[PDB]
Amino acid sequence: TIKDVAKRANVSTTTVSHVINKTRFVAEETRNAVWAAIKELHYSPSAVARSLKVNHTKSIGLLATSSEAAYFAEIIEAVEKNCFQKGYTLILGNAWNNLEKQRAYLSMMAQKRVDGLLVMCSEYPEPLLAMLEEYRHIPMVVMDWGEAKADFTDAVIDNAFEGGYMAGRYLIERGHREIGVIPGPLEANTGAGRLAGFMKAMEEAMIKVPESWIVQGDFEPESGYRAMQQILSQPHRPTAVFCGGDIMAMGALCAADEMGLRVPQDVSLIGYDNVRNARYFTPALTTIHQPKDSLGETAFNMLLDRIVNKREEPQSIEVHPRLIERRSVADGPFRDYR
Amino acid sequence: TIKDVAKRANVSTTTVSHVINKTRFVAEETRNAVWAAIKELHYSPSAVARSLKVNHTKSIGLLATSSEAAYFAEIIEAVEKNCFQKGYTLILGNAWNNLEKQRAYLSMMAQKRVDGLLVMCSEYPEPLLAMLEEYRHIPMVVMDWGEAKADFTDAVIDNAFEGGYMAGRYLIERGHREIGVIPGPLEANTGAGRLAGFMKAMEEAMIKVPESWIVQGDFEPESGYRAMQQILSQPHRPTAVFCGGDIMAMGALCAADEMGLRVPQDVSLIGYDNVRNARYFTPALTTIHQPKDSLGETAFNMLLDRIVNKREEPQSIEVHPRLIERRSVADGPFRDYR
DNA sequence: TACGCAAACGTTTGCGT
DNA sequence: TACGCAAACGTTTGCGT
Ligand code: HPA
Ligand code: HPA
Repeated sequence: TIKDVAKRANVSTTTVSHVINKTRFVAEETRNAVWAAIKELHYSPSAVARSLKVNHTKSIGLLATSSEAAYFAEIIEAVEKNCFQKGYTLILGNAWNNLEKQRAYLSMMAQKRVDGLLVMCSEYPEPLLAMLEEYRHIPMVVMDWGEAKADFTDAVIDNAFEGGYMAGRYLIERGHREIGVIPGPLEANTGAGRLAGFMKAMEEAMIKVPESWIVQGDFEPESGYRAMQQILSQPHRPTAVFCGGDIMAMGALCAADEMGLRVPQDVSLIGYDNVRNARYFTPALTTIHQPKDSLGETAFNMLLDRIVNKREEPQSIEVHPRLIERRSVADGPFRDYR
Repeated sequence: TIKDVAKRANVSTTTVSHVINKTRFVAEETRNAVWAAIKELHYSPSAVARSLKVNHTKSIGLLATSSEAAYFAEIIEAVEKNCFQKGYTLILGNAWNNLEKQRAYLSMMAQKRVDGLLVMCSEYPEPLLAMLEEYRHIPMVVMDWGEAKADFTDAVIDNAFEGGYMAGRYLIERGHREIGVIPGPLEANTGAGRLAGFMKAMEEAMIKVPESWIVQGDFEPESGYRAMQQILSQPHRPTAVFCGGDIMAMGALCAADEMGLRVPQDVSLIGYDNVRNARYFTPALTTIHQPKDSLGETAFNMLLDRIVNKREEPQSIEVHPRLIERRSVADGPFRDYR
C-alpha cells in the first residue's frame, strides 16, 4: 500500500517514503502530490513493516504485578505519560506474581520486540531473577528493588527504609510509646523495607514492639481491616499504629470505626504512600508520601537512555519519601515529657 | 535468525517454522534437533516479521480516558485479563479527553496495526465521533455509550438510567423527600444518564429538586468535597444525597465529617459504582454496583468475534446495575407514613 | 514419507545519475 | 538538482518431489 500511494502520485515509493519521513529534500509539487494521494487513498503507513527494517518498535513493555491497586495505578499512569510524550507505545502486563504468568508475558514481550522493559514485580525469587537474566539483552529497569539485586539492570530505589524510620520517629515525637504495626508482605521491599526502617527508630527509642502487636497485611484493604481488628481486639492495645500502606490503612480506619473507636482520638494512625486520595480519607490521612510520578519518569528516563545512548552499564537512582501531616495522628501520653 | 536456527539444525527454515508452529508433521529426530538449536541459539521468534506475513498482530488497543481512576482502573484490569488469556497483547492509551491526544493515539494505533480497538472516552463530541469513523476499518467497540451513537461500532450499554432510577427509588422508599444530587459531567453517559434516571423517579414521586441542591461533580474526590460543602453550607439542607460516583462520594463523606455532620445520622448518602473498596469507606458505602468485570469481558468478546468470525454488523449488549445496601443510608422522616 | 525452494508481506536506504 | 532501482529486514506457505 505504499506502492499504491507511489503510483497515484506517479513517483517512486522511495520518494513517498522520503516525504513521509522528511528524510531528504523533495520538490513541493512532488511532496504535495504525494500528500494528495496519501490522503485520498487514506494511507496509514505500517509500523510493523517499518520496525522490520529499522529494528525498533518504539514500544515499551511494563511487566507489572497488578494495575487496579491505587499505588500501582498511579505509577503506571505516570509511565504512560512519559511514553506518550516521547512517542513510545505502552504494553501493559499483569503477572499477579505468578511465575508462569511472568514467564509468559516476558516471552510475549521479547517476540513483540519491545525497545525496553519496565519491571515492577513486587517480589523477586531467584527463579524470577533467573528468568529476568535470560533477557538481559533487552534493555530494562526494575522500579521496585531495595538495593541492586542484580547487575544486568537499571534500578530506581525508593529509600523505603528511610520512610519507615520517618514514620516511627514521628510517632515517637508525638508522645507515643505503645505503637503497633501492620506491615505489607515481607517478601517485598515496600514491605520489609518499610518495616525495618520503622523498627530501627523503635530500637533507637528503646521501644519494644510486642509481637501481638504486629500483624501482616497484603496491601489490600481487607488485610488492614482484619489486622486493626486483631490489634484493638486485645486486653492491652497500643495508642498509635503504623500501617505499611494507605489502602490497608483505609481498611484499618473502617474497622476502628466499626468498633466504635475514634481516630485519632482513641487510636492514632499513620500510613504510607500518600495515594492520590488519602487526603479524602476520614479522617484525612497522615502519611509518608512516595514520589510516584518521579519514580515513573525516572524509570522511563534511565530506559530511554540505555535504549538511545546505548548504555551498557547498570545504573541506579534513588528517590525520597517525605512525611505528610494530615489529621489522623494526635499527641501521645509522653508528648509533654521530652 | 530463524536462518541461524535452521543451519545449526541443518534443515530448512521451512522446517524450523513448521516445528515452531506445529503446522505440519515433523520427524522427532528432526523436531528435536530444531529445538536443540532453538535453545542453544537462544531463539526468540520475531512477531513483527510474523505479523508482517500473517497480517495480524494479535494485539489490542485500549483508547481510554485515564487509568488512575478507581472506576477505570478496575475495568482496564478486567480487559487485560481477557487479552492475556486469549493470547492478545494490550496497548494502553490515555487521551485525557484531549482531541489532539485522541487523534494521536488513534493514529499511533492503526500504524501499529492493532487487531481491534477498545474505546472508552467518556465524552463523545461530533469531532470525536468523526475521527472514530475514519477508522471504521479497524474493528472496535465503544464501552461507554448510553444508546448506539453510531453504526460503525459495537456497543456495550450499562443502563446507567435504570441505575439512577434505582438510587432515587431507594431514597424514596427509606423515607426521604428532601434529596440532593451531585452528578458527574453532563457530557458523559455515566453522568447525564445516571442523573436523569434519578430525576425520573423524583418526578414520579412528585419530589422537586431545588436547583440549589444539585451540584456538578467531575468524578474526582475534590469535586465531591466541594459539592457536599456547598450543599450542607445552606439554610435549608436535604436529608439525603445522591452522589453520581463513589470516589466523589468519598469526597462528600470527608467534608460532612469536617463540618461535624454525621453520616448517615445527619445526612444519608448513596453513591454509584461500587468500586472495589467502597465497602471500606467510613461508613461502608451504600451504592449502585456497576458490573465492571462483565462490562470488560463483554467488550473483549464482541471484539474478538468481529475480529475472528469477521462480523460486519454492529452489535450492542446491555449490562445491568444493581443496588448494594451498606451502611450509609438511614430511614427518612416519611418512612413510617407509606 | 518427510521435507525444500523461492516468492511474498511492506517498508527503508544505498548508490546511482 | 531532484529523484529511482533493487536489495534487504525475518518470516510463512505454496507447490514441489
Ligand atoms: O505492593 C504494593 N501494593 C500496594 N500498595 C503498595 N504500596 C507499597 N507497596 C505496595
Ligand atoms: O467517568 C467516570 N470517571 C470516574 N468514575 C466514573 N464512574 C462512572 N463514570 C465515571
